[PDB]
Amino acid sequence: SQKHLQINQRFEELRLITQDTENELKKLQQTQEYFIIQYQESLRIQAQFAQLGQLNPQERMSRETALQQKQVSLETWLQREAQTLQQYRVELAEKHQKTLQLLRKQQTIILDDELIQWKRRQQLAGNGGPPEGSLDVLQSWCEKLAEIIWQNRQQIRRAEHLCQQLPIPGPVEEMLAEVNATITDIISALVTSTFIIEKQPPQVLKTQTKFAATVRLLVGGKLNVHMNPPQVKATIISEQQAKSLLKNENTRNECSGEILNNCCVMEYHQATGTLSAHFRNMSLKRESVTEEKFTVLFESQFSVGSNELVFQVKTLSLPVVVIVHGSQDHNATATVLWDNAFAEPGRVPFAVPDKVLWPQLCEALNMKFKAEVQSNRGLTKENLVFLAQKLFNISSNHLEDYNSMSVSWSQFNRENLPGWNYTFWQWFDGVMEVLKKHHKPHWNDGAILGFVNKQQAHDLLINKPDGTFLLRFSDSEIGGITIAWKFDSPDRNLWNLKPFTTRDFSIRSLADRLGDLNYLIYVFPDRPKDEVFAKYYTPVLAKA
Amino acid sequence: SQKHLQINQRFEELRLITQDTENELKKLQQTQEYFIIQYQESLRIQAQFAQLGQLNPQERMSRETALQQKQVSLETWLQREAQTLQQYRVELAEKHQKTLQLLRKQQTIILDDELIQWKRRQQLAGNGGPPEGSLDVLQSWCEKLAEIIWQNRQQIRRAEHLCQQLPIPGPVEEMLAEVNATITDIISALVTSTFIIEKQPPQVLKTQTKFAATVRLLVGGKLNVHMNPPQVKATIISEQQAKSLLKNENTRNECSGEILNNCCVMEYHQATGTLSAHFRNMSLKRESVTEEKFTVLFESQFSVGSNELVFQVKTLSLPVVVIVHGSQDHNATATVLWDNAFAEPGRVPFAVPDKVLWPQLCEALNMKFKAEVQSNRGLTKENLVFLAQKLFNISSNHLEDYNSMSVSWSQFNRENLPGWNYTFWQWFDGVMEVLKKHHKPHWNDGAILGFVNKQQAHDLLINKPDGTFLLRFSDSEIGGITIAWKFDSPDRNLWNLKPFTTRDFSIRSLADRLGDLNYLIYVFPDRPKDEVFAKYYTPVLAKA
Repeated sequence: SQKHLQINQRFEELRLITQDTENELKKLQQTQEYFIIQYQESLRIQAQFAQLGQLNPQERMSRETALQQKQVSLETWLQREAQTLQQYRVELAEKHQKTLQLLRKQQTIILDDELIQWKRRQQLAGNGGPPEGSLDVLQSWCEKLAEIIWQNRQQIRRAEHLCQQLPIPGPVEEMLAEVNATITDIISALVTSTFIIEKQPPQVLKTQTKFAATVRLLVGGKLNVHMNPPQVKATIISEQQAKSLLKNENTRNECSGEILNNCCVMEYHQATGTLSAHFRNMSLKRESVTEEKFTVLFESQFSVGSNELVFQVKTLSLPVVVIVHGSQDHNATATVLWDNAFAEPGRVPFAVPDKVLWPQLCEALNMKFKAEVQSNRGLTKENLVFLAQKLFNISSNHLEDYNSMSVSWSQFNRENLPGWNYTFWQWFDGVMEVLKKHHKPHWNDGAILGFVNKQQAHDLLINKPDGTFLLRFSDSEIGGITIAWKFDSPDRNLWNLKPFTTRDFSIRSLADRLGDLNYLIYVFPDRPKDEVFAKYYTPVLAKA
Repeated sequence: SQKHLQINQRFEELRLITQDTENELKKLQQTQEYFIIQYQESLRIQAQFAQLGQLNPQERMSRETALQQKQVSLETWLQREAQTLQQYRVELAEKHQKTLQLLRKQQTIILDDELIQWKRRQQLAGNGGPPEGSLDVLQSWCEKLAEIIWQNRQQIRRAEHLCQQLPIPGPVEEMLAEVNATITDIISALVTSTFIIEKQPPQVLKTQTKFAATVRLLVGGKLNVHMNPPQVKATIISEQQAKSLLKNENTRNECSGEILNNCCVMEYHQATGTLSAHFRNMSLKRESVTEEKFTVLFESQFSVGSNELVFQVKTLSLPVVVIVHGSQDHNATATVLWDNAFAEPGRVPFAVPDKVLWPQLCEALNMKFKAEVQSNRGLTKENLVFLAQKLFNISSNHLEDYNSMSVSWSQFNRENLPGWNYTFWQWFDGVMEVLKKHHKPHWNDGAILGFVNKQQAHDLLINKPDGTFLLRFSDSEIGGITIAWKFDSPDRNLWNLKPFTTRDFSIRSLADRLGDLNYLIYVFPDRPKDEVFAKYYTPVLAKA
């Protein structure tokens, strides 16, 4: 790693720049401490004038002398060191000005690039993108950040203590107040933005279903919150409300969503430093219902340090679709897909696009596809087209054509496809559903060609040996696969039988179904049937 | 170490007893969490009765059935587990009852024996007793204590959270409130009694003199105070007032002593865990003055943990004698001596004895003597007697006689000794003073016999060779040594010359003074002069 082993320096600079500011602070405080006993040694040999009243002749005239002379030297040191004391003080305040600037840099890079990114990594994991990865790498980052910021805090707080104990009419009250002004901005940043959802709630949940979330606070380790673990409170909130929550005009109470059976205590795992909070059993109650976005809000409150600073952290869950149904996991699961894929960075809670360029839908589709069917046999160059053709209802036969096209939400899952009484997503969903339902092996196995129309089925087979067939996703019927084969006295309606859905496949399996049919001789490319299915045929204590 | 490597177990028991109470706590909270979703599964299949209103014929009569049956079983589990939940709850409360009892034991041993003892070790160090030793061994103790008490704190605080979230009319509110009642008593103990003076202020100080103290808080390491270091405020207070401060009837403000130039911020040394506070430059202002005890009070305030508990620690300095003088370090230094030696454990601030049995004054005298003259040539059996005879003004010639005698303060430093116009302490003081002033080497060296009266001088020498002499502490004169020798035409007033004090020994040294006199031939026991002083004669670029 390069860009990471860059912040490991930006840190150890911060370490040493921080490690010398209290090296100044300390001696600059020896200064004060000494200067103060001089201020006083002065006052001492001064009220010594008011006490020369016990006065011999020559000698207590002539010690007015040694006294006045010891002042002339003192008041000189005292005046001379006053400006030493003011200067050093300024030096050190603009030294903080400096360490902070670099710290605001690190903070920014950590929080706005690193975390934002691990966050989207998660978001895309929603549509079965690659796993976020362990938070551990960022925590180290953040506690390292919290450690070095919180020092510099107690550092200028000692500086206060000094200046507020020996006033020095100067530019210092400002610099101090300005420097103390930015260090509080840098903490609220740190604290709030590090209160994050580790394990995200189920994106499509149904009323009364046990689900979980794990929220953690990365800084909780260092600046000391573990000391008495705060309660984090879950509360389900509408999209409309998440908008109101952000531009802080609430009535911090309402929650277009209503109660859910869990709201738990945080818990520190010593020797990981992870201040987790696992909600391992929550529950729900209370232009469509299927397009209704809700978000689970996680709020917690607590004080940092011995006490002074006290915060209320808030964090919104990725969006969620609540379904009181039989099941339309399917329609919701789209509005979720589209949200996870296309969310703009910092969109005001649930601002999704309305249209999207085909090749971006493509990588969403593909990602969810592979994740769902659990193969890395993705939607190949051709596959993407079969789709583009289906979705767009146009002939254009090679992909790069669509690069500039645009799909509305409504052309994805509002408008039903030309032939049919289902949407594009409906179709594509039913594909992933039957596939991951019965035919998972058969996919990376290669057995089900799938993304082909009656015509392509017709061409790819006509000149092939007798019994050559393929498996094709039936637009024919609501989520199935038709078997098209070819035997020689065929037709322009050449041999293909009517679709099998999940029903058929439960009552009896495809591999078996294929194995009973004699005309079906080998699976498209050339390879014989037994070969590609005999693994999956069902036996008994049976015969020849 | 045996009695110490006993608490290292009593600790690791506490560790494991504590380490399993949250093992119960945790599962006893899985229980609750589950039981709660059952309470709810019950309510679920209950409002299912109010919703059978969509009711076919036979089948929604005959599902009133499966419903009532699913309750009969639920309500049974629910009743049955409620008592499981109540019982475990009690088990764990009386399990804390248990860990705390053992912890109150450890605490007690640590604080009241160990610390009290290291404390007296220090107090006696006042009279030059052996050094306290490093606090480090006790801190480990105390943070180990603070660590294991503070867990058990967050532990029952989780128990609250549970019972205060699922009420259970029972014996538990008590046990919890009783158990929580003792754990707060055990902390105030811990916090307050571990705020201690590491380096004690100078026991006899004069107005406007730079002095220092170091106060530390042993728990500051673990339970988290370092997080923003508190200010500790020094304030000089009378004996009279220390009495009022204890039986809390102050007007927390007054201080029969008045200001002193210092009041500083605490400071954590990471990787020692020591939360020190060094006052490395304070300063004083404002039936005798020489018997006036004052104490330096150190007070500090702060909150432990995230915040909840907040304390004000107080700690009193060993007593102090303020002198606005030329110098009577001497009289003060006695009233300090007698205070450090004889202080009863837990005396209401400055309750000193009035009389004391000789042999205990003896070990005080001896201790200070060796410390002061910096030799481990102590007051020998005989020496102690020479004194006892001097102090008591009686003939009794061997020590064990005095074992039962008693010396009043007034017979120590009020009544002047029979012959003289000085007290007993005055004498003994001036002995240590000239000794550590000029003759430190000569003491362990053996050169000055010292604790002998004119008569003993007379006997020990009469039959010795011509020029045999000794050095004898002159009651003769205010803080000196007379040289008694013997030459053969002598007298019953046999050869001894008048005392030399500090004056004489400055203007010219004893060794030199002895080396000029020819009649002085060898130093008592037998050994020749040059032998025992030629080390210490003064040269020049001189001759034969």
